[PDB]
Amino acid sequence: QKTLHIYNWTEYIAPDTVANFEKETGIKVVYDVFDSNEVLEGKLMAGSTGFDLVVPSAYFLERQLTAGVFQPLDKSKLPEWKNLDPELLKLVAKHDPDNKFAMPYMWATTGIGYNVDKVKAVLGENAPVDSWDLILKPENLEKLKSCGVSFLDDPEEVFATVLNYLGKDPNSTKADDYTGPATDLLLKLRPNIRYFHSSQYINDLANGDICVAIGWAGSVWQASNRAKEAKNGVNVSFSIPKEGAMAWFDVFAMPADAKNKDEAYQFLNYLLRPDVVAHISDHVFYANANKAATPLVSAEVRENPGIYPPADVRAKLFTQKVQDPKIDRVRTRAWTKVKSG
Ligand SMILES: [Cl-]
Repeated sequence: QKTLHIYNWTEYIAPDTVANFEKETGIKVVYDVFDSNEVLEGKLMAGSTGFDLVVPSAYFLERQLTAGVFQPLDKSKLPEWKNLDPELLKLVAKHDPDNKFAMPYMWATTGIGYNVDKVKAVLGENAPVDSWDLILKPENLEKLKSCGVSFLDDPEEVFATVLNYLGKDPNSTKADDYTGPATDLLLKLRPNIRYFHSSQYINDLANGDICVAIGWAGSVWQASNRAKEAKNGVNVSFSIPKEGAMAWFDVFAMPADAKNKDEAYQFLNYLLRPDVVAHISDHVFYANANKAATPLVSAEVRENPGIYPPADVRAKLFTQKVQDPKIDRVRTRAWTKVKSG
């Protein structure tokens, strides 16, 4: 019997991807899901996970290439590797030099999801939906409070977004940037924020319970699609603001103790087939990292500049850099202070 154990995010594959793979290969796939990066990182560090393929962020990969948690990918077993977009390979390479350990899977940004009609009713037809001003100017958030404002419960992404908005290095290494101006702004915004949570805003956007949220692009586009299918009239959109936004990349990686490597390479090369990953993007509303696949993606998705942004927008995106542990503890303490009154 041939088997393959995969650990991926929830709602990060097409409903029939695994079934199609099993039919084509005769491999028994055990597909498990996690809903938070803390759960994944915890298992990876403990080792002996029993997984042949896992889906970490590229950022986490850099923090583990010296630890040897993953093994290098044999490109000779991945003949369709050439389909991957070289620009995205370069960005991932900043965490995984020479792309030795990770295969780029999907990527997106952290921007603003919003209810089109409610924002325009509160702030006017000319509401600054193309700017972080929509959600980071206190005067605007005070008006939007009643219709619901949510932020991610992710200090790393939120502080980097605030720092960039203030004109500072989004990956600032100065502790006082976090405890001072970044915290000062967040505390001015806090009384207008309904909650900090990294998933509840999907359904709340789709149902009309919140009007503006900091969120992951594909999660917001999923909310927009859920609202359409519900025929409730809720019109959700997403913005990569003009001041820039954090871009991030989820990748497939192979733990060093993977027990079914041959099956894992079959699955990776399966994902490299243009129609396979294009079909996933069609369902999850995330851009994949496969350049050959882009023309096969549904027009509604590939033509959406909030999913596949053009060159001018991509040049405004920043990626997360690793920090010294002191800065990590500073961000955690400051985040608790922001959230607690
Ligand atoms: Cl990343």
